[PDB]
Amino acid sequence: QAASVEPYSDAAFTQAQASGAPVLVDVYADWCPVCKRQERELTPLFAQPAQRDLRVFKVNFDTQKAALQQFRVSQQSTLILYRNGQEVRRSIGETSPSALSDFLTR
Repeated sequence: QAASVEPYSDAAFTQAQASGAPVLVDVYADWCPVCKRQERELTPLFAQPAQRDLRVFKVNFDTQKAALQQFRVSQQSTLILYRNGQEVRRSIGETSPSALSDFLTR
């Protein structure tokens, strides 16, 4: 009953949606422009009241290689929050109104 984060765990991304609970995904890189520029918005963008009851797993391109190599993902800024087994919102490539819009639905 206190958040829930998983360091690079593609196997969790599915378990989070198959549980019908609030879980958002956030990919990061060694030093990408997204994770480097988002580090400043990580405060307000993650200060929401629903950010406490909303799980967040941080996956790295070093672990999701099979994902970026299979889906051709040359960037770590994907986002997808499932609410009770339903896709709320999603956005890739730095923050955006479509990426945070998922927080309004937890």
